Amino acid sequence: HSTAIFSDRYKGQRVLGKGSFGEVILCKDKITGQECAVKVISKRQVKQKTDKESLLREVQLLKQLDHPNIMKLYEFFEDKGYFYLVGEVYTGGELFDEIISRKRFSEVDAARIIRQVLSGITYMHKNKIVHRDLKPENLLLESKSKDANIRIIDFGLSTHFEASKKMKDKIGTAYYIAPEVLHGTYDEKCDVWSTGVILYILLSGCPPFNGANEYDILKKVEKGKYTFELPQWKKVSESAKDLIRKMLTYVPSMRISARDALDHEWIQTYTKDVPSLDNAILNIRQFQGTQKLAQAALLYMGSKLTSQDETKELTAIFHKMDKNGDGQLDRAELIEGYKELMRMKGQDASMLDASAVEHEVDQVLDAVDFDKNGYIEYSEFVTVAMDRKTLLSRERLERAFRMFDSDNSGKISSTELATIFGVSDVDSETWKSVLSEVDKNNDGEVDFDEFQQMLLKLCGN
Ligand SMILES: CC(C)(O)Cn1nc(-c2ccc3nc(OC4CC4)ccc3c2)c2c(N)ncnc21
Repeated sequence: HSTAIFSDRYKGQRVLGKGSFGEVILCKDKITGQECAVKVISKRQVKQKTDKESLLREVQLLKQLDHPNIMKLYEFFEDKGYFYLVGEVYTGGELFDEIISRKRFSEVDAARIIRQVLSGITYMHKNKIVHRDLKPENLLLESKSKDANIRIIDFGLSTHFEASKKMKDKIGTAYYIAPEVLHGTYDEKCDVWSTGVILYILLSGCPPFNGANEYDILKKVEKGKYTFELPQWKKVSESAKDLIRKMLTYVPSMRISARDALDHEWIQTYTKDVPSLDNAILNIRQFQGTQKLAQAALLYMGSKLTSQDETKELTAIFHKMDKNGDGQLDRAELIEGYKELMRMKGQDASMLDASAVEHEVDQVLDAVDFDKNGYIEYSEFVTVAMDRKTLLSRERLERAFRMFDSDNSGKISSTELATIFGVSDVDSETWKSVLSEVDKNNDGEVDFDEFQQMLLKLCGN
């Protein structure tokens, strides 16, 4: 029997997004039609921490585990360059994106969410699997239904793969990490700490450990001190504060277990009178919008650098291929050159096999406006393959800007820039410098186009 090839069984439909350790692609079984979400981990870009057999055994165990609040794993594939982890697709998106879209949110809603998280974590810990990187974006809703169950993603991965050091991969990690993880000695209790921070945020909309940039946040976490002095804590039950305290207990051996947290009075009472936590929802909407804009700004700048890189690479490849020196290539040649560009850049999970490349080239060749067959001008192909991506990138940045601009003022204040660039970990003096060069009127605010220009100048343009 043959070692099984991922693309012999699955075809890619669309990219779902970048997650921790790699892109996730919506795929479909070629025989049965079953849709699945495939996390593809690039061996070049993600180092392993364990030996192959340690990884294999963990995969085999994960395939046997089943819990309603844990992502289901079906299959695992490995080739020369990649690991392919095939799991169930969930369509309800990230929890915090659902929450900001409601008018009411109470401790009852929070308790129901936390109970699910604790139930998942408890099961995973019984089986000796630790998350380590638990955060709001690892909490997916199963479907778009109002009542939908939460599915936790990424259990087991941090044990086997090294985290990215790149800030586009790191936004938001610092708030949630347990202090003991920072110093190196940690166990499954780190996941209770993370859950405690999530709960604190659900009930007030502010992180318990906060600060102006990543390192400032880590400094607060490492000291471990936090308060309930914010006004919005006055609407909150004492039993919720007690559970939080126990979850954010500094010494792990004295911190409550996941299982014990399920039996806590707060969970028992509030999942079995209650105002809406309106101020919390407001603060969550603002926190989420700020996080998503910082992320969008990082992705935009990274996409601009990737485009400078790939544009020149792709031109050199076609120039080499163009044996007539006449600037003309056929479809097969554009395909082979676009393939060679993948034979190095292992960024594009969605170009999974030759068929997906064929399709993408054809979108551009269709897109070559009007079509002459045989003599494609490769310089114009490069422009449109890359302008497509550039246009897409600009539109994604803009969506995030608009969502952040909740008053529809059209502008972001310099106070708000400071918050965004802090979260993006862009140097204060450096963005102020680029703001001076763009804002020569001391308006102390920027419109979208001005913001986009600042980003271009912060990535060498
Ligand atoms: C935006 C996104 C990156 O969270 C997208 N995303 N990420 C995942 C996701 C997340 C993690 C996944 N982990 C897997 O295996 C690891 C061994 C456990 C396998 C598939 C995984 C998929 C996901 C999903 N399943 N359904 C829907 N959206 C999903």
